Amino acid sequence: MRHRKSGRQLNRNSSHRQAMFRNMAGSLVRHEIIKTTLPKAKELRRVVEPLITLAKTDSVANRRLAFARTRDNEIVAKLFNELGPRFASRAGGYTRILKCGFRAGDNAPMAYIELVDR
Amino acid sequence: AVQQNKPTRSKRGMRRSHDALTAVTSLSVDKTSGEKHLRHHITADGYYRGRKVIA
Amino acid sequence: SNIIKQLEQEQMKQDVPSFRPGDTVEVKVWVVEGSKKRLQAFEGVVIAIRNRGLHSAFTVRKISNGEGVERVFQTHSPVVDSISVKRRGAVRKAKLYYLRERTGKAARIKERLN
Amino acid sequence: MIQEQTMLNVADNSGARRVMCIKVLGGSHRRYAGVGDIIKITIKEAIPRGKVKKGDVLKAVVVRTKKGVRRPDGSVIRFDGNACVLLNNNSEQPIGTRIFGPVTRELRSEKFMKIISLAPEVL
Amino acid sequence: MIGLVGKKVGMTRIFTEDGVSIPVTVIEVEANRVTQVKDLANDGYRAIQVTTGAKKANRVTKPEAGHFAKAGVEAGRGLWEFRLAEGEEFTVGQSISVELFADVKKVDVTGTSKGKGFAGTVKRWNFRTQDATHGNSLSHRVPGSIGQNQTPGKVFKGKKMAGQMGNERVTVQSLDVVRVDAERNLLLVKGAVPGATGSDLIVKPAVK
RNA sequence: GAUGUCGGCUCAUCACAUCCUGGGGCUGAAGUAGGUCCCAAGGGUAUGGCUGUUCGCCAUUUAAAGUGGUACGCGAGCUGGGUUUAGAACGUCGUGAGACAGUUCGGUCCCUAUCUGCCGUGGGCGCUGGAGAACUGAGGGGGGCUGCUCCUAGUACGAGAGGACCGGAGUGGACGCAUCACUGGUGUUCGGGUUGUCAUGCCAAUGGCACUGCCCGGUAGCUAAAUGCGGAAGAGAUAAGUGCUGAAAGCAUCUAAGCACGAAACUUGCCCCGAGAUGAGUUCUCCCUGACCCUUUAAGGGUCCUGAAGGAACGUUGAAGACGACGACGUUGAUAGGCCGGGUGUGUAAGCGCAGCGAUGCGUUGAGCUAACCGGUACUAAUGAACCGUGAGGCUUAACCU
RNA sequence: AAUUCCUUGUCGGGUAAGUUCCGACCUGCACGAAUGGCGUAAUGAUGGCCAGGCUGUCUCCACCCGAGACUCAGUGAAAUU
RNA sequence: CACAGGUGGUCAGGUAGAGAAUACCAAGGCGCUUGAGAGAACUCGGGUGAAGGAACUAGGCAAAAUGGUGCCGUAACUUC
RNA sequence: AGCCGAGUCGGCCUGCGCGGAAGAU
Ligand SMILES: *C(=O)[C@H](CCSC)NC=O
Repeated sequence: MRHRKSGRQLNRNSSHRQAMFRNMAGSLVRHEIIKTTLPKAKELRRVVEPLITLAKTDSVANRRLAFARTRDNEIVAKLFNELGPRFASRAGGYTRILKCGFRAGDNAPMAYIELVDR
Repeated sequence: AVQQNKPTRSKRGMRRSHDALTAVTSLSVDKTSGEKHLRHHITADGYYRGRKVIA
Repeated sequence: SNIIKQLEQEQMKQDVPSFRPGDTVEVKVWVVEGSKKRLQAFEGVVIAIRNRGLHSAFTVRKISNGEGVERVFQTHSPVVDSISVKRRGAVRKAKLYYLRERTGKAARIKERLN
Repeated sequence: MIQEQTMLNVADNSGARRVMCIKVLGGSHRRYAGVGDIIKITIKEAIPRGKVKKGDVLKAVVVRTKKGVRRPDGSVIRFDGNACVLLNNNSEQPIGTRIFGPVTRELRSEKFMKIISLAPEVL
Repeated sequence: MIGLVGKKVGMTRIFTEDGVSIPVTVIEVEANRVTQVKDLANDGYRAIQVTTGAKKANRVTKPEAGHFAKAGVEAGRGLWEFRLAEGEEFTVGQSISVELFADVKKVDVTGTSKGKGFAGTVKRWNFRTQDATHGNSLSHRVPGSIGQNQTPGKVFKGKKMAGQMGNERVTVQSLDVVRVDAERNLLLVKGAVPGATGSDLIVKPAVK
């Protein structure tokens, strides 16, 4: 049974899950639109949106927390200099998912995910 | 565990009576370009619900 | 649930003093022996607290007549008449289960006086 | 929660130090004994010149347990060990003359009033 | 006698002045509205049908709406039925409230239980496990033997095996009525009842 | 041209020559407690020491620890202690190779389920115009055990010692169903301590690897050791048995004609499934009211106009779930994620200042962080359409309206 | 008794309870002196028996982290008859 | 068989360490030639467990437990 | 026979029925 539970396993273990989602958050912030599998896109919202919420207040402590959760100074600088001010007056919902077709190699369903003001 | 008698072609068909595929009911037409697409999916040129999304 | 919250807030006490793990407390409870009622005292160290609204509880440990005893009290029961704080302690943790293996001088607790 | 092979301490001055449970009395297929129940025991360790010897078979009643007792409002009382008091195999009355340590109000019956009266504290 | 339809809210406790704690289940009972009366001449038995709750208009199909409009009552979330005894009468459009249980002492409650899915024999029928060591070979939770030899040469009907467990209708009998509150539409009973938070319940006076 | 043979474990089903509980007749039956026979198969019917043991003896329990059949039930379900291969030794027999229902130490247990059977869960068509709901009950399954204390009463009975029937009330053992308010377990998705080493330029601060590195606490969910409830009372027809009235047979006789009692067995009363019950049942509501042609003239084939009630498909999903199935919702919107406030857990963050030679301590500060929970809020995603389903529903006879 | 059929011989010790174990008796079915007899410190992945510590071996099983089993796309066997 | 097997000689960096043991790295070399989802019974490999502690079993089979350096101290018996 | 008026006692041979009669899907 899995009554009332939250989270996706994705046929991995916890360390691998954490590392992969770190990398993917970095890529989304860098490029502003990426292509991936639908379940992965649905999981990525819960990791990326809280970082943007954190970046609306600028302080040394918040910068250090973002560094702990990303490990990339370029990503930290973009978050605190461009994306917080852009989204200052919006209450959630910074991303958007669009379904595209199926993958040729293995028939996986696919989607684009992007920031809402690209 | 293995059979004792050889099964018949009639039985083969009876078992396969549940294997037929299903076709998509209908497609959708975009309001700006006029292309056909799967419902809730983008088109092959990059439209969705009237707006160009991908270049 | 608003309905259950309302049903629960009409049974709660409003006199409960404030205390922390590591303090010394005394609790007075009702005892019935036949047709008589009286109060009995239980004094000792607080090792655990459960903050759950009408369902709150706390646990007290003492050494009595050469034996160790523990009691788990439900905070809002009318069996409990009064709670009083006799000493204040200085600790770091929220639970103090490691005291079950200590005796005597090794079981002492420093005073806070904040 | 006392079952067969459990070892217990002794809370009276009859001479025994350690005892072992060999049967839970009552009904058929009964599993556990708690505070207030009567069990059958054998003696494993006794002091030199007491009233009982090592190897005897007797009855006893349980007075403290590590699992504890519940109360009508939901409270608990727990102790650090398991202890009992020795009884006579025919009359079911105490053998000793003194009681050591606290006991509980579960014993307040017409059968164990001597224990209640001799105890140093009833919780 | 007739009963009522309600909804499971949750579980709590009541403290008494002597220092006793009574665990309780809280049931919300709004007004039940009569939709149809069935008699001996036209149907062959004696009963009433009731509704309760509310439902959005664009989810009500035309057949259902016509049935409601015949009785002259607002739409609810379902329809239920109760059998009548000698000397009991009701009329269409009438309202029945939780003050019906003012003097009843014990009730029976009926609901749908939580669903566990596909289950093994250890959890479904309380079978005993075999040895975890001493040379056991891949047979730790398996069922064991299921029959005899050439006589009879088959498996008997009704054998206990693994399968779906839960998600069915259950009744629990003879629960004390602890409180009846009519200004807030509440009924408090002692003990646990089947179902999950938010499910439907049927409450009747006790048969034994 | 192969039907695996003792004992144990798991899981069972039937008989009655009845171990316990239920109902009776006789007693060399005063009471308590016993002996013997008749009726009755609903439910129930031990844990250990020794030995490969089935048995058996012994210790301590129980209302009681029944007797037999089912390939001496059960190895394509498990074990391998014993019997029954090849090594080695003792006693005994033989000149010897060797041998002994005599001992002793060691010694490979294979198979992915086609057909029947059994436990669960779907697709098709039928039930006579189509559709959405609520039911009746032919039939089937589950359940059915019992201890101790108190009153009646120290009464009936008895020289005394002892000590009841009948009828009431309470508290337990074993078993079954449900649930998470309380007591607790788990909680590699929440917080903290700390050993070795590598990196982010360096101080300070952080992250990766070593079984989650090793540990200390713990939210939601699941859950027992936790806490609610159950076995009935009533009714019908009876078994062994006990009777009323009454002849055949002027008396007597429970029976031949008539009438009355009588048990956990039978049929109901309690709980669950149930119209594929092809004998395919009933009740309430909703929808469809156009023109032509041909022919072998009929429950006939075709053309134009028309497309209802409702359903299915797709999307956001659930305390529902292997997949199907079942439930909620789709801008006239709280279905999921995010966002705002709270609660819960851990336990006084970073930066700065002060004291001290320093490790560290104190203030700002019950601080910072906080998953699955509670109450709210259209920021993001749930698109207009298209698809399936039709156009008033056969024949004969009867009774009523015209 | 690595030897004893009768046999779980009889007596003592250890356990609440010991056909195995340890010490003795002698009625040796069928021990016995280089196909050696009786003893012996140290050594042994050797046979038998008892204790302390320790535990999911067990009363009686509960939850969790991973790999298959289940669903979609590509390839694609076997014994038997 | 593009097979979890077998096959002699030489070279020997850093931190901690008795060490060519073990952990983390350098130079250098690799992610093992089917994938994507879901989060049932049962099987495989592991982590934790209230109260009891061999009651299991032919048998403590398997698991759990002990574990370093310096110093104090150590019995019957003996071929010393 | 029981407490007055036509039958009543018990042996023999033979036809057909009755008890003696408990088992495992
Ligand atoms: C007799 O000794 C036994 C009979 C075998 S019958 C299948 N064989 C032992 O090897």
